[PDB]
Amino acid sequence: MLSPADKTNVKAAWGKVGAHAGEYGAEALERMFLSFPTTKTAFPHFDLSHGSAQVKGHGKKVADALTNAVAHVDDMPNALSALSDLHAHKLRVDPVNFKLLSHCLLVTLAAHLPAEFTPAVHASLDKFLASVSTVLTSKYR
Amino acid sequence: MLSPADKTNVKAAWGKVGAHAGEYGAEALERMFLSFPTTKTAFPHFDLSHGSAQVKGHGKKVADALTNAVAHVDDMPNALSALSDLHAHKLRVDPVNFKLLSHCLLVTLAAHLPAEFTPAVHASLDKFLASVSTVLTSKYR
Amino acid sequence: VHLTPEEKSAVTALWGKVNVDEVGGEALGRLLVVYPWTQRFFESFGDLSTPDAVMGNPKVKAHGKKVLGAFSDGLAHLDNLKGTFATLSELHCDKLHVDPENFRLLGNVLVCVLAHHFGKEFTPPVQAAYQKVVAGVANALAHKYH
Amino acid sequence: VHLTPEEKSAVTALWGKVNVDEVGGEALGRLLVVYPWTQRFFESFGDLSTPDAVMGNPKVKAHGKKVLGAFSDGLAHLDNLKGTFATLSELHCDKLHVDPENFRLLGNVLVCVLAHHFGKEFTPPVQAAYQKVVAGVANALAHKYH
Ligand code: HEM
Ligand code: HEM
Ligand code: HEM
Ligand code: HEM
Repeated sequence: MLSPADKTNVKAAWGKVGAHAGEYGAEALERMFLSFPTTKTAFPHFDLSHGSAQVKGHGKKVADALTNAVAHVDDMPNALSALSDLHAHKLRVDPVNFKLLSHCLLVTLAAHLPAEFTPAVHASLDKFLASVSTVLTSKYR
Repeated sequence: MLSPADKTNVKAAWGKVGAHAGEYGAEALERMFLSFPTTKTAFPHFDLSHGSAQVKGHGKKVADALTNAVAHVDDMPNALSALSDLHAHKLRVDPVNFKLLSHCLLVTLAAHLPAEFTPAVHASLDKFLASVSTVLTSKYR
Repeated sequence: VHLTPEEKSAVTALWGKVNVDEVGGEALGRLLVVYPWTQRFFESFGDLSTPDAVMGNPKVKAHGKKVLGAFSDGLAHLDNLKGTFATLSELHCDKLHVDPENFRLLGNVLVCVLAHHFGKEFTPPVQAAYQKVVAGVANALAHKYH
Repeated sequence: VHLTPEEKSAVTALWGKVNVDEVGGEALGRLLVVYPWTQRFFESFGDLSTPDAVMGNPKVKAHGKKVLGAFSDGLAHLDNLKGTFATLSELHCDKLHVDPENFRLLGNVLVCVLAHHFGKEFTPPVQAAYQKVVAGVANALAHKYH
């Protein structure tokens, strides 16, 4: 459960991201594929090489979705309803993978936000990404 | 989310358990400790040998709680309030152990309920036990 | 995998009573039922929309026999699972694109199915030994992923 | 753990610039703040109820130097982590009763502290090399659990 402090913290950190949101999404994906190679099994159609437009493209879509979640942080389940249906019934990615991409997003943020990534903010962002994950996997069975 | 079918299946399976609830709880712990030895680090004050009084007593408490949860399936966060509090703020067992004990409870139920442990019912129990774990760890942070 | 000679014997003695054909279909079928997202790899098999459809599907039953027959061979070589499953590991990574978490889930479903089949004979120590086996097989099947 | 030669160079190069004391204390404090249940092992350290309290506790800072100093010594023995950490593994199991999952969570926290501190120099390949190292250290600390 996010507390108001958590929400505050996420809105601030994500705001400093701004227009780079898509760029970070892409770097997180690339970090995930190199660090946790089993995650490539979920993108067998993608060119996964460094600089891949497919990767950059998909990174932008992930980032835009997170941007929407932060805006609708009090009502994420209806806000992400199309995504959660799509993940549960079409994509069917294994749920452990969500934890991996989340760790990688956190690493990406930390590498870009020296000043804003304090322990408190790190804790809120971890809870935030865990809630998103939980929403995205809520309709799997 | 538990469907009405899930709730019916769980209620039927647990009813069959009936008066053996405590015996099954102790068995599940013993299965857990021998299959997943890291779980013993949560019980350093216990005598863990086969048939110990502490394991038998703890298995009955565990089982009683699950029985209460079944009876309050539509109202579990409230029914398990004291237990969520206790685990989150005093015991603090890592969340990963709840799936280990959940597996062991399912194995135990399988070993005791030949006619009832159909695929549909297996699915319902697994969902139910994941829901209970979710509630028990819901106040960890 | 490190099992004791008393664990190895307990494993082999039970397995001799297993009809791998029956058990294989049941294990694969339950996997698809309990954990619906695994159905993604089996679209070519036809209808898997309900439990009855899955458990009745002849391709699921046939596939389960292959998987468990391959598991059964692996029990003869507990000391070198890596070697026995090397080709299969590469196949599951490079051709089938199967997330190795699925091997773990299948392992756990198999244990439930054995417990169901054998009842009180599937004692805590016997279960402990099969948990080591199934983890060993999953790690061996994941070893060539890259 | 097997690291390729460029991985070993990357790992050693970044580490030569790390101040263990400081990094140690941050990694352990962030652990205690992000995953508060890990606070159970350190009741004797004092009040750990707010981030500020945790990050400025001298007993957290000290233990964090101890932990990362041992980790440091392991970097020098990447080809035999199991041996190097066997006595510590036994201690953590038999005396401290620490669940090995905690070693995994500390490793990931450490990765985020390295990224925070080194910025763009903590590249995706460098991260990947450190992820192998932290998993290998966690597996070594967990190996003697029984
Ligand atoms: C932070 C959590 C995640 C969010 C917010 C997210 C969001 C999205 C979005 C917005 C799309 C595009 C849907 C569309 O284009 O209409 C998508 C698709 C997809 N996602 Fe997720 N995703 C997440 C995690 C994951 C993870 C963990 C995986 C597995 C590793 C995954 C695998 C996929 C795949 C394979 C697609 C389809 C890509 C394509 O073919 O273009 N996603 N996701
Ligand atoms: C099925 C989910 C679980 C339920 C329903 C459950 C329920 C309970 C109950 C009823 C108690 C006794 C509380 C009292 O003193 O009144 C308890 C205590 C405890 N639980 Fe949980 N528990 C669950 C899972 C776990 C897990 C996975 C662990 C860690 C492996 C764990 C560790 C403990 C410990 C160490 C105690 C204290 C025992 C003592 O000191 O006497 N529990 N639990
Ligand atoms: C004990 C673990 C497993 C073993 C030993 C195993 C073994 C096998 C074998 C022997 C084949 C046939 C290879 C060939 O000659 O083409 C196969 C194919 C296959 N396996 Fe695995 N398997 C395991 C688990 C899994 C699971 C968990 C999944 C997915 C959830 C999976 C998905 C597949 C698929 C999709 C095929 C191809 C089927 C086709 O021809 O359409 N396997 N496996
Ligand atoms: C990188 C992994 C870790 C390493 C290398 C490590 C290393 C050490 C060392 C060298 C000691 C001193 C042992 C002695 O007195 O002889 C120690 C003690 C201890 N560690 Fe670990 N540690 C690790 C992770 C953890 C974490 C994750 C936890 C729990 C969150 C933990 C809990 C403790 C505790 C409670 C002590 C005893 C403290 C005391 O007596 O003041 N350790 N560790």
